[PDB]
Amino acid sequence: KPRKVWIIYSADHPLYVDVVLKFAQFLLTACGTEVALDLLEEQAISEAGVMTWVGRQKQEMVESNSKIIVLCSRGTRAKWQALLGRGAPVRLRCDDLFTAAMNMILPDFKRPACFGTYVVCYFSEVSCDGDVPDLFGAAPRYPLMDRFEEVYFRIQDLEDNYLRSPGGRQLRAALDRFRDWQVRCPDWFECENLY
Repeated sequence: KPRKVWIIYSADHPLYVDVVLKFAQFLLTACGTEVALDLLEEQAISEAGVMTWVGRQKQEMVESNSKIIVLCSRGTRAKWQALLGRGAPVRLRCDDLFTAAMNMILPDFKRPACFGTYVVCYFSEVSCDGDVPDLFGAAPRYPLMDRFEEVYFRIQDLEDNYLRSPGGRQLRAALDRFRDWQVRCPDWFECENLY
């Protein structure tokens, strides 16, 4: 049985969604890791609840000793602030499973035994440390891809080089493309936010 993983993220813009999908594919084609990703299960999410689906993903990871990757970004920051009632609610065009997933995993962060399940990341090219919700507090943060090595170790239970691995250049092209856009359109996030 290959390593399985659940990716949690905020769908901030079609370009960042593509970054996320390319990462998922990199994990599969470069690391032989199976990924639970909401993009890939729209039907299941449709029929079962969104809460039912999120609850089902977490359950499968924890009981199989598999990791939950938290991908942090501009949207995870804003959605967390909203959850805290210290920022307006967010209504993103691409949406909200990140908020649902945050509700689901929340209690785990008063449980030290549960921290090793979570792998807290953000892509340094398009996102920043300040994007990580303080819910994760003292959990290690991995700037990707600078520190993907460490994330790999955790996914594998152990103890720009990825560009030559299958799917690495595609992920990097996706990163570059979103980055250039944030430069071209600095208010990209605010444009994604409806009402």
